[PDB]
Amino acid sequence: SQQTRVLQEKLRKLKEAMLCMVCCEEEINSTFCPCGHTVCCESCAAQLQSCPVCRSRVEHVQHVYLPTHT
Amino acid sequence: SQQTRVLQEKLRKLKEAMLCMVCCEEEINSTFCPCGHTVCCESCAAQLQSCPVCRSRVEHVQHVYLPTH
Ligand SMILES: CC(=O)Nc1ccc(Nc2ccccc2)cc1
Ligand SMILES: [Zn+2]
Ligand SMILES: [Zn+2]
Ligand SMILES: [Zn+2]
Ligand SMILES: [Zn+2]
Repeated sequence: SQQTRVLQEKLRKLKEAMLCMVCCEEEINSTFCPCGHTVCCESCAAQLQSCPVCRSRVEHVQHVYLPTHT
Repeated sequence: SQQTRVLQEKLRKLKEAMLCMVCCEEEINSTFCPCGHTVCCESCAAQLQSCPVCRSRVEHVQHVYLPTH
């Protein structure tokens, strides 16, 4: 039904929000510290000097294990 | 249809996986450092000396800003 199409769209949007903001291909699994923005996969987070969201200096990257990881 | 029920269940499970594993009421927004397990809201994470997933000592809690929030 049309309700099935609405639910498919909600699911797709939630899944796309879990993907890296730089490569759009890999799941987010890394946090820029100390700001806390968690928006990249490990590879894209590795060479950024400043956070791509808030411009704060990246002192280090913390790996995150999330229950939504697939 | 039956597919509407199946999709409602998938959405419910994905939403529940984003909720705190301790209180089941608030969104996950905190990481136990250094282990990296990110399974609690800030209120439950503040009260745990050891990670509830791996039992490693919590040196500190890092707040996480996620796009799904
Ligand atoms: C099997 C056992 O004794 N404990 C155990 C170990 C790893 C996970 N993995 C995991 C948890 C939360 C978030 C992302 C991954 C869950 C439970
Ligand atoms: Zn990436
Ligand atoms: Zn930031
Ligand atoms: Zn909680
Ligand atoms: Zn842990």
